[PDB]
Amino acid sequence: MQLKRVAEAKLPTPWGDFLMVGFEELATGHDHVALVYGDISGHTPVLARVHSECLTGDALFSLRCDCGFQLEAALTQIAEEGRGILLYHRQEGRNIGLLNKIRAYALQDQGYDTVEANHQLGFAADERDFTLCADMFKLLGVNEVRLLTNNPKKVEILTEAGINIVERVPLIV
Amino acid sequence: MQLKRVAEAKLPTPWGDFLMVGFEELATGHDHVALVYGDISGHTPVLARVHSECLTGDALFSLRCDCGFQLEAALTQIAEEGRGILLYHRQEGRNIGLLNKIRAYALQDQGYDTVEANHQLGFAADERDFTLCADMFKLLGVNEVRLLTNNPKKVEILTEAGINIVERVPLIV
Ligand SMILES: [Zn+2]
Ligand SMILES: [Zn+2]
Repeated sequence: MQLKRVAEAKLPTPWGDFLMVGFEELATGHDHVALVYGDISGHTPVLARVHSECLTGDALFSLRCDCGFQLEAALTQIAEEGRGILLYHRQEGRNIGLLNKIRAYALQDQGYDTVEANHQLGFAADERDFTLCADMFKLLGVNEVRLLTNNPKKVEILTEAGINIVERVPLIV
Repeated sequence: MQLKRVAEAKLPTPWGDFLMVGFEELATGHDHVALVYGDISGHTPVLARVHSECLTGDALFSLRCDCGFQLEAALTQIAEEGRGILLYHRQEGRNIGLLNKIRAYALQDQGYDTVEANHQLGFAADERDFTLCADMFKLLGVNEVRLLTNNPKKVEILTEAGINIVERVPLIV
């Protein structure tokens, strides 16, 4: 357990009110957030999206990735379902950080691909720790998860990270 | 000088390409970003917007503030001008942090106003350090600034922080 649940408040959006729950990394004070729509109590598996933060795509209208597009799509789909969770996993640039992400982007501007750029900068293709997501689900009292994603490989990755995924729900985009 | 300029890369948006410049706080490694549109060289004052980060408004579609609305409006206006800068000042919740911002929001959900909530949590109404913005402008070779804002008080605040503002340009919203 790398996190603690510290506060919650209302987050009104165009799709309705989500309960915003803030989590804190015990060792660093770094934050993560979960947006909970409706009543997620009960034994029924809970619909959920794991969204890793991308400042450029999520906030700065970047056209070089689909993160912002996916964020809106997931929130919309969860609200439509009427019950669900979106985890905002704050590990920018597959966990290499924003500044290194800009360095990687500069190399990509020169013809390098994301894997090549990261390698030249001294990082693996993906350095994210998804067990932080398992922590958030556990702290929210969630067991079985219906994971929103169009990539079966992501189901494998998250299951390995300790998330009990019982179904893959295509992300409507 | 609290910052150093460390990397830059292209940020394509619906309004055209911005040059994204990443800055690093020398003492913490924390990042800030500047989005530069067009050619800002020359003696002419440069149009600029200082936008303090708001995760909820900028990325999570929050309806409880206008930050996301203002972010889009400023980027649009700068691109229309053809030359300009948007500083993305990363001091969430007037510099009290996201987790404390959620705590403040919880008190606001109970009837407290932002100033009362912050005070109860042990913070002033606004703890931001805008000299970080002056640092970014200096590192970008910018002297005179035409500040995008509808609040004359903000011009006073930023001028006190060391930014040479020669004109206030209403933010078209
Ligand atoms: Zn992205
Ligand atoms: Zn805001």
